[PDB]
Amino acid sequence: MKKISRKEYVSMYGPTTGDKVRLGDTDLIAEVEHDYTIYGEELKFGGGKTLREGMSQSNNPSKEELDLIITNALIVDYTGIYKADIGIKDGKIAGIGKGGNKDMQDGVKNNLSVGPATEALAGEGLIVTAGGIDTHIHFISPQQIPTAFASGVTTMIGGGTGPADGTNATTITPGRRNLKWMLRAAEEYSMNLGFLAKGNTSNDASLADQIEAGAIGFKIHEDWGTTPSAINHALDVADKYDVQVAIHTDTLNEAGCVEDTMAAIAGRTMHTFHTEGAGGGHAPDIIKVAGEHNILPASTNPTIPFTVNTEAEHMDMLMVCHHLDKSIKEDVQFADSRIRPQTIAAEDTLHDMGIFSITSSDSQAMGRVGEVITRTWQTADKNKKEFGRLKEEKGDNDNFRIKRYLSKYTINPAIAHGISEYVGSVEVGKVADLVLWSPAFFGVKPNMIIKGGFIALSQMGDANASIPTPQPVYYREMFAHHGKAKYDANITFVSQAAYDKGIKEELGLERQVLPVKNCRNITKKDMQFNDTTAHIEVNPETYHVFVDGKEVTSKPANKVSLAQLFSIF
Amino acid sequence: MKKISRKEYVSMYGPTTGDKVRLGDTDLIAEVEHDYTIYGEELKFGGGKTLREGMSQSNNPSKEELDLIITNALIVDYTGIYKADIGIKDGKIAGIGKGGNKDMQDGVKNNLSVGPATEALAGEGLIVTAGGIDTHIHFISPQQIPTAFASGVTTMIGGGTGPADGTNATTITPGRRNLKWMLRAAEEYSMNLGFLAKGNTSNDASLADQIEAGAIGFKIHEDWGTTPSAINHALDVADKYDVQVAIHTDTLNEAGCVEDTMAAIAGRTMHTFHTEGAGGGHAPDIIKVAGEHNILPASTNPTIPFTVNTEAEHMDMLMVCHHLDKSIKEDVQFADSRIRPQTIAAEDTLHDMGIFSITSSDSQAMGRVGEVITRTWQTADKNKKEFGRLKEEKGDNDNFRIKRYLSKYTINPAIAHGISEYVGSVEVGKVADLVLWSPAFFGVKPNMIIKGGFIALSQMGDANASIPTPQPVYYREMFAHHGKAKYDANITFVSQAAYDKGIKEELGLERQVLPVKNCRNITKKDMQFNDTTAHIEVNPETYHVFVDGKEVTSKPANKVSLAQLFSIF
Amino acid sequence: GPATEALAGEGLIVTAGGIDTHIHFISPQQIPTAFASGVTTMIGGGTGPADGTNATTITPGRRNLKWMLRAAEEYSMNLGFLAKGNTSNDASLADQIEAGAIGFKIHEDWGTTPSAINHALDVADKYDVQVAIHTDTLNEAGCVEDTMAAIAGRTMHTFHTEGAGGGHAPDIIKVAGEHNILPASTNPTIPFTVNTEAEHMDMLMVCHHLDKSIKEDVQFADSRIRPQTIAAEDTLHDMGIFSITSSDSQAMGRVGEVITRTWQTADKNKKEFGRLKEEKGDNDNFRIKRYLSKYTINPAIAHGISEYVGSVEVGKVADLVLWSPAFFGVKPNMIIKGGFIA
Amino acid sequence: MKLTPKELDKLMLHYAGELARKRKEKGIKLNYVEAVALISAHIMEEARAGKKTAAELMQEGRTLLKPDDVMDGVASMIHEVGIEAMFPDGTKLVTVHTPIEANGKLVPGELFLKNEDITINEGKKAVSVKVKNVGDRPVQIGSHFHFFEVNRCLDFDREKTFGKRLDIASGTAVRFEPGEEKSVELIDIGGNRRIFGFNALVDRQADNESKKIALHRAKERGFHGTKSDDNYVKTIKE
Amino acid sequence: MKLTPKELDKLMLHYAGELARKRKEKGIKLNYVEAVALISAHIMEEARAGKKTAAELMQEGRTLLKPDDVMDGVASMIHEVGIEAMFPDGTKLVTVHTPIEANGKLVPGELFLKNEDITINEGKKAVSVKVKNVGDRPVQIGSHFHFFEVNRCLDFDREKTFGKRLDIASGTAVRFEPGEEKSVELIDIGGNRRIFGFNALVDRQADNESKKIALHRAKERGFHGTKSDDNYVKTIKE
Ligand code: NI
Ligand code: NI
Ligand code: NI
Ligand code: NI
Ligand code: NI
Ligand code: NI
Repeated sequence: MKKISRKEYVSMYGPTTGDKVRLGDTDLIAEVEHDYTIYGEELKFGGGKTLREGMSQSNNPSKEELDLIITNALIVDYTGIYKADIGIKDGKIAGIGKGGNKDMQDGVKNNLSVGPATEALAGEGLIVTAGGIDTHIHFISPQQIPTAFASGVTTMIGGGTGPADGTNATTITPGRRNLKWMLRAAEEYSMNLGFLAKGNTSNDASLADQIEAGAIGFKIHEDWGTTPSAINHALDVADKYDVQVAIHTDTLNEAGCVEDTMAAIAGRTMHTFHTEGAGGGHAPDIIKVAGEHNILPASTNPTIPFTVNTEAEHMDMLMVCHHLDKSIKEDVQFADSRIRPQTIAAEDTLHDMGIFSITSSDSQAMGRVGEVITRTWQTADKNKKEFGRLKEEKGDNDNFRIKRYLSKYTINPAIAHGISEYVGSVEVGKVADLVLWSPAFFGVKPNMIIKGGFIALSQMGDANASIPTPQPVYYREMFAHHGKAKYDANITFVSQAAYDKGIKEELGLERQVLPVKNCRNITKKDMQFNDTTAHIEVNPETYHVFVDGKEVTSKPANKVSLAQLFSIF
Repeated sequence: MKKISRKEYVSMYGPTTGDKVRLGDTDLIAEVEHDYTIYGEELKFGGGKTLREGMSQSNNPSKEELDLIITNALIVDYTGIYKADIGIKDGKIAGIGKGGNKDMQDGVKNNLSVGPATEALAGEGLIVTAGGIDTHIHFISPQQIPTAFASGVTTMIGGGTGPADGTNATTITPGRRNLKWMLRAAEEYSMNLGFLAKGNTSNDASLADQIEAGAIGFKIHEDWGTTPSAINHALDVADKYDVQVAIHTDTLNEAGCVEDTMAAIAGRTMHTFHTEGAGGGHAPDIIKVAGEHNILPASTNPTIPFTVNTEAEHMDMLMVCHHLDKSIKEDVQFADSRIRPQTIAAEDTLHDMGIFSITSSDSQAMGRVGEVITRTWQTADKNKKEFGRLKEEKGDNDNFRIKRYLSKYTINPAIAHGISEYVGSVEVGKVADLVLWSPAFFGVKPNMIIKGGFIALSQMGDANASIPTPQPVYYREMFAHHGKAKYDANITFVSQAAYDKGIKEELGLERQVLPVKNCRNITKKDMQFNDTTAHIEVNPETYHVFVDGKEVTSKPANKVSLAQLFSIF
Repeated sequence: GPATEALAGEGLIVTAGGIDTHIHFISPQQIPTAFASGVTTMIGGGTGPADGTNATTITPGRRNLKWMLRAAEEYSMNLGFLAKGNTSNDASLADQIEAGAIGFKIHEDWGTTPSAINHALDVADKYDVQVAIHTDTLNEAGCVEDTMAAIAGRTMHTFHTEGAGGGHAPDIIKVAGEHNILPASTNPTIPFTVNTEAEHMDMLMVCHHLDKSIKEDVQFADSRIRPQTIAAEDTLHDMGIFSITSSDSQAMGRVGEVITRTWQTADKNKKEFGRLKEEKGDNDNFRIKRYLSKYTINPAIAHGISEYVGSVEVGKVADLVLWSPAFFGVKPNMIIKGGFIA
Repeated sequence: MKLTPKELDKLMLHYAGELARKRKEKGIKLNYVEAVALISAHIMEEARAGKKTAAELMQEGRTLLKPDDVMDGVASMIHEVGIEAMFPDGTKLVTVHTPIEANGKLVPGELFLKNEDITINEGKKAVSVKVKNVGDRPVQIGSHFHFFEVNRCLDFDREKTFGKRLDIASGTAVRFEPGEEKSVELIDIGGNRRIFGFNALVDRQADNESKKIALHRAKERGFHGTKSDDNYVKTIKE
Repeated sequence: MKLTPKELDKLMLHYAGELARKRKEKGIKLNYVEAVALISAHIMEEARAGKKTAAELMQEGRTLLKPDDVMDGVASMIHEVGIEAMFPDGTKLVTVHTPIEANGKLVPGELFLKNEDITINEGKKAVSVKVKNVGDRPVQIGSHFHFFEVNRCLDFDREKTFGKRLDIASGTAVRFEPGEEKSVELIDIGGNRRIFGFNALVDRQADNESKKIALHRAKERGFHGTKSDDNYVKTIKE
């Protein structure tokens, strides 16, 4: 029995229970809630340290011996913020807890046994979160995938065939042959992938064929015609096949207004993209659907957080993508009904209130694929600066707000697209898609990505250097990124129907192929920490937003965190 | 929001948090520690009740829909004493918790979803424990298996070939051909089965062949010659194959005394049968090994609890099985050195102290296969009557003592024989071997046995009666006991080596075949609630037993609970 | 020829094996009991002594169907299993049929609502399987006419149509006159005796855990038993309104007494009303055929197996029962199962 | 003899009861099994004699064993003895309720309860609705039925009951006699509020938009107390 | 009742004994089955009464049947009746030894033996060795144990006992009480004289060359009475 000062203990093994750590350069403070360690029995790797033959590596290991163990990791998950060791076996998370050798240490369970087959990854002073999930990908260029990978995203869900004009507008992979093209192209990449089909048709047979061809759901986009008939048919087919539907509603109100669209949805599960409407949607009041029980409301990162440069940038961006002219009054009228700084301001507060549940990209289609996580944490920091600490906090920390915002890109999109049994959280039994963060760089620049239980990307110095640290340091592909190893580390998500018909063997796919499930029986109440339903009213004239009778707004930010301190460009 | 009196609430749904229930006719009091239910959302089956289409059975179930759910069950396990719903899917325990329909109820997770494919089993007012595990079976007659089944035992581990004299003495199935005989006979029965080989040889090749032929371990019995050479060889082979060794030591001290046997064991894992020594063992001091770290000490039920009739009964039983004569002084000297009411008295207290960790039978070989659980709870009741409530209790209950004694026949034998990843406890992921008890009959007569997730045995009235309750009521085979269903509900445990060589396909076995694992790296510290190591001294003259310098003894009981109140014979 | 075995039947009666279509598979010991009474086919549902089975003849879901189908390999009995019809999910209904069930049971304990009835009938029409119903005694979602509206003129097999075994209080028995209904009765109510009413009252108080000091439980019990409908049921059997006799085994019914109580009802009706007017001669041949059809050919037609079993006809399965006339209807001589003595 | 399995079981039961009666004659206090068997065998013999009705036997089964004739704890374990016996009019079930009275202190399985009440449906506000049964048949409604879709013969302000259930103990029920009028408490349905079945009046997400569709469907199908405004505007999916 | 298979078996046994007692009352001389069952049923009933201990029942089982109550030959066939009965303190085994005395001449299976003795281990010369148990625990040695490798607490001239066993009847044993001193006879082990096991002191062919290795191993492991000369020369395989 010896006494150790908290300072040297934290320097050796990381923060322990009751300690607090700042996240990046923000004002969000994370407090360690619990510790799974036995004081005096910590796992350390190095010369003369504990992780050695006969001390912490067992000479008589259990049969569930780990392949990889992450020691002294601070886990930031929606299930809690705590210190533990993470054991990885066969691409899954095998255990969370103490970890070590049962011959020499007390509290070691068989699923956390370190033996001669175990690799050691030091996590002391580091944060472990689940890999991010981006559910609004326009597959416009393959170069988006490495960019999203380097920011902490491990699953991309969306649609497209490339730089075609249909893809530049829509997240749609249309038809069986184009699905086959994209599924065979997917074998290249270090990313979990799933593809959305075209929902914009009234032909049930055409809808069903795309699902059986491997798509995990439908996208309904106004550029292919978002009409109530197509919405109704697509929802009927999706209910028969248990796949998700995403919608980009009619901004022009051509076939009807927002209530007509809700009537076409008819109380069935729907995932709405850019619900605030700058990215498209019933002008000016698409944002009202974010209070409905059957809606899963997502936002795209270009509108968060609301800043002084946001409105002009979005205006000029809209004038370019739609080829509008400033000398035409009708184009101006369209643009003014579309941007609405009022709804953009309201969107940040709705994220703080838990009304919006998912953050996404809309990549290269008015969105930045490498900035979903960064803009989510910028929004959290701005909201804490404006509204102060949340009232759901328990202690001098921001743990509740941290969980609320972390769920927006990890667990809620996974639940929304029926993959939350594989990815989305640091839980035992799930796929080992993990991101290592140093707290000083949290939310902007990760340390390394573990994909399928193996290291796939990391910061790395020059190959000729005597150690891995010296400059230049940038993100480089690791061994799970190469050869036949990438087939074991990566998943292609398909529908249950396509999986049952042997889509993997028919198309000769070497990646893991998994079916999505539980997409039709979820509501807004199934989103973690973002399950607030409310009556949202939008003023047709002033465009003001009222939630439960009270006006909701935020003020723009002239400076954000996690932006110019961390990037050269 | 309505108020419900505790009395009517408990009558409708069973005891809730803070309530206490008597176990059988004993003095042991169990307190419900926690409840997983949402008050007002309980699952009830019947006419006009909740478990109906659209209310608690989902019309849009998750894909992990349960096959069977047990509602409002009081779980008594080593992991705790609490109220929950148990969901069973595909022969495993799929979930423990709330259970119900996510469309109409708040706290329902996907693994506890009740849908149209779910069968309902009411557990309100009932106790659920894991199936018992008996690890000292002499396979003398097949009729032992139904007898142990009706008492709450779901796994039998032992050896034998039938009523042969070698089996009447030893739990040994000797050699590959006899192993094949017993493995093919096992296809008949509703019981998990595993067989021990002959360890009494100095030939390593002969030892290895038996393990590769399907045995899960060795028995070393003095009737085949318990010599240090055979012990050493058997332990070496077992360490190479990761199987357990059980030992019945030399009562005659022919090749050496108890310390010579411990020297032959050489600090390796060993499971000792009838460690107190009435069933055999170094006279008079075999009981001292129960304090060693590498020993897993078990007791047989004929010596517990110690009663006024115990000594004379054991004396006369010994005179019969060994064909001794009362007119021969050497036979008397052997008998007196063997029985020792002092060690028998000490054995009960050692069970109370956690020194002894496993209770077993020694069936039809001085032991009663249908009385392991009953005599365990009789011993617990006697110890509470004599020594009062344990000092490790937290509250006006006996929860700690209940867990300590329940571990002796559920989880500790499973850990000892390397099957604690399949059976031994009510935990998610484990095999659904469950026993339903009404608290008035707890520990003596169960309600029904669930085997492999299906009902295999239950109390049942006459087949021609209008309801299942009327007389005569006795234990009858259910549907999991018959046809090809019994092959899905039952496991034959084998060694990892035999499993890898396709023992199932070679012998044409239709039962599930599973390998034992983690047998060599466990010590006395791996027993739940029974991990007390101590220096045990036995007086060579007075046969008194001292633990850590203090004399340990118990007084005999002239009357026990759970005996004449519950049985006609 | 030389390959023929001889069985003497002089002075003996040969009937077809009985068919019991209301089995609660609560205990396997029911099967030998029904076998020894002359029943050779049992149709019903259940998984064992679970509370859902103690109430309903339902084998719910693919996995439980697989359990029971593999257990069935043990027994000397023709077996078929009913699935859960109490759902509004068409995919869940269809999966159970494709998993081996021969039909659906709709039971009020799982919720007999018009929506579930409508969906189950739609799926059954798509798969050509029978539907059996135990209607809502509490009139919770509607009365008997609402249930008939949900049935919408489609084929339905009603269990214990007189209603002591469950059903719209007090007028479920009216559906026994409809063209699309196959009305069955359970043996505890036939024949009507002096001990019937008190026995059924006390049985109801036990299975539903009712209390005599609660007026609402008494009101439920009185609306349920109705000695009037029980008395009417015997005459409706004599008139040919009721068409099937069954058991409701260990769920207020006796699996070894279907045939015996059928012939007791026939004997009581002949004692009260005399010889039927459809007789041709100084015999009871017409009445004998009418009552014999109630447990042999009519249930076989109802559950779509009347091309295999149900009658002594050339081409059919040799499920035959040998009776000595002195013991006819209570204790048979031998059972021939699949053309061999069982 | 042509004995059936039932006859063999009943013969075994009769001789178990005979053993119990012999032991009672010897002065031994009977245990649980002996008491149960003695009651059952007495009922079977009485029914064979054919001089008593089943109700008489139900009452007579309670006088066979005085409390002093059984062991401590026996009386509290025998709630009810059921036995099927063959009378001259056939097989009837005879059940004896609480045949023996308790005289000792031993209660196997005794429940020690906290005296605090349980608060069910906490956080749910209850509204009160007056309901009348204008039909001629009794109606009983369970705790988790969607009260908007109850029997159309019940009359009440259905609009106020949409998305609600009875605020009573789970698995209990409220009865409505013909002509009976009473008020009940309704709480909001929890979870995802996805109402499927019950009359097929909603079969979708419960909300204000679907309440109009439900009210219109209820009015078209004659559910009493339904007041959905005329000039109803249909949606694309109804 | 929840009867177990054991309870059904014991009920059958009780009524077999009842039949035996009825026949004995009628004056019939009991046969083997009837006598066994009568004794067993009496013991079970006495244990149920709870007024006697198991030892009392073991003595009482011998007074139930006089020799004149059974058929000729019965007494010599019943060596011991064992029966498990439930006392107030639980289940105990009661065995009655020679319950009935022989009175006739009929002996089923009677053995007619030659009066000549059997000479065992013929052709084997026996040596005599004095052995003392200096330990505090009893030691018992069987007929075919390699006497060189007995418990190290026994003290005797081990060199003279190498390759030998006790010259006693096969399957019998010699006991050594703590402090006891006695002489025993040892004969040479037969067959191939390949000694494996027993303490791992030889584990090879027995001969003069291996006796030196065995003596050295015994001395190193503290076997009393072992005098192997110092300056031991090891071989290439030890
Ligand atoms: Ni869009
Ligand atoms: Ni987009
Ligand atoms: Ni033993
Ligand atoms: Ni043994
Ligand atoms: Ni029914
Ligand atoms: Ni029924």
